[PDB]
Amino acid sequence: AYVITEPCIGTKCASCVEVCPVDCIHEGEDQYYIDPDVCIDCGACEAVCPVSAIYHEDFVPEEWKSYIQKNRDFFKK
Ligand code: SF4
Ligand code: SF4
Repeated sequence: AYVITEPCIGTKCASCVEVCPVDCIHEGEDQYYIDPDVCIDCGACEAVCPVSAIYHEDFVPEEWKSYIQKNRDFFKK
């Protein structure tokens, strides 16, 4: 499962939408948030993101693992 981080935050980007097999990218407001728990781990959204920042949750540095929790949380409750 891959998740967004910091470099994605470019005021309502929307490239990662529609292409995802199960469209598990969501607006909080600022960006499109991937649900790691719905993401079936696939080489689309990251390749589409013109920054290369949608990394595996474990790959995302601890500082930014906060986002993995947020991305989890958003849709869990
Ligand atoms: S394409 Fe990248 S920058 Fe844009 S919303 Fe998605 S993850 Fe963030
Ligand atoms: S990695 Fe694939 S399944 Fe996962 S959020 Fe991205 S496009 Fe959707």
